[PDB]
Amino acid sequence: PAQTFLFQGQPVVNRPLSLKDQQTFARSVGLKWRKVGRSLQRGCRALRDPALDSLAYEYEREGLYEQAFQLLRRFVQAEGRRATLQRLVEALEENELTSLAEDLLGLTDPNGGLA
Ligand SMILES: *[C@@H]1O[C@H](CO)[C@@H](O)[C@H](O)[C@H]1NC(C)=O
Repeated sequence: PAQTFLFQGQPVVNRPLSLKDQQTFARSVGLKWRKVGRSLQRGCRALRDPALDSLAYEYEREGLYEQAFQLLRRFVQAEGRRATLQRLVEALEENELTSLAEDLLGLTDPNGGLA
C-alpha cells in the first residue's frame, strides 16, 4: 500500500486501520455498513458473498453498532496491514459518507457544522 493518498485534492497519510477508525466507523454508519461492505467486496475476496450474510447472521441480533464493527474486523482479519485507511475512506466517499471520512483523516473541524 502507498504511504500517502489524495483525498479531496488534499494529501493525507495512509496507514492500516486503527482501533479508533473502527470505533468511529461503528458509531456512525448504521445500516450503511452493508453498502460500505459492498464497496469493500471488490478488493477483498473474503468479504464477497455470502460473507456479509454470515456477518448479519452472527451479529444482527447484537445490534447495528456491533455489525459495523465486525465488518471492519473481518476486513482486517482477511487483509492484515493492507486493510488501510485509504480503502475505507474510498468506500465511504462512494457511499456519501464524506464527513465520516474526514473524521477518520483528522480533517474535521471539531467545532464545525453538525453532521
Ligand atoms: C448481497 O446480495 C445478495 C444478492 O442480492 C443477497 O442475496 C444477500 O442477502 C446480500 N447480502 C447482504 C445485503 O448483506
